[PDB]
Amino acid sequence: TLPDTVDWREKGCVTEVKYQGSCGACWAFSAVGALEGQLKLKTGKLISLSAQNLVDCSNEEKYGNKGCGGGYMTEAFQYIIDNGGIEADASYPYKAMDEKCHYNSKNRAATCSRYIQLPFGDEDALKEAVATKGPVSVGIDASHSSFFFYKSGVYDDPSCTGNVNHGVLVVGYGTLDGKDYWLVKNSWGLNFGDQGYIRMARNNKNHCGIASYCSYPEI
Ligand SMILES: *C(=N)CNC(=O)[C@@H]1C[C@@H](S(=O)(=O)c2ccccc2)C[C@H]1C(=O)N1CCOCC1
Repeated sequence: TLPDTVDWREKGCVTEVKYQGSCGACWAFSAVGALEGQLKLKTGKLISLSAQNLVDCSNEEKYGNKGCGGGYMTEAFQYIIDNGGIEADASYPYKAMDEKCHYNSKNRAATCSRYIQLPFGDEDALKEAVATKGPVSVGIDASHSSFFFYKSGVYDDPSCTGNVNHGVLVVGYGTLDGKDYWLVKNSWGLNFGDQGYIRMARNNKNHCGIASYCSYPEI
């Protein structure tokens, strides 16, 4: 049986909530968050990895990422594979701007060997990954004003669609007052949601397309 409740924060696998600013780098934060979880599970050490490294160095047609113009978590993972590593946020800090790539292999802090995508729209498969693998990068439809009015409980706006536009991190799941949810880490600072987190409806027919583009890296 899978556990009825999972929270990777309680296992020390989730870093502090970040603030992406005006730069559309949610995809890079999602990607590093997933890798951070893996790095902790492999090494026992929890370290913020460099979203800026992704923004600066994967901004090319090769990857189809566009720095602050947006990108894809799986292509971030591919960049890390191709590049042989990624720096920590400490040596490559977040500027919220597209800049020249200055990755340096001597500050490598994590690697990626491969990544895994889950089947489109499969909430059961996302539950399994989250319970057995770690935090999972997902795309959601976060285009509705209600997403940002949310403060507590479980977000289940009927205006939500399956057309995803933002990368976030699922760090757990459970059931709150009878409503199944996904525990989502965003990258809009602590004043977003509930200290940077939002519970989104789970098992409601792929609500906000949360199960539509799920991935996680393997160290
Ligand atoms: C975040 N702050 C800005 N949004 C993005 O970067 C999104 C995230 C991904 S997705 O997860 O929404 C997605 C969409 C479609 C198929 C698979 C995943 C897409 C990305 C985005 O807006 N773009 C559009 C411009 O080109 C780069 C990707």
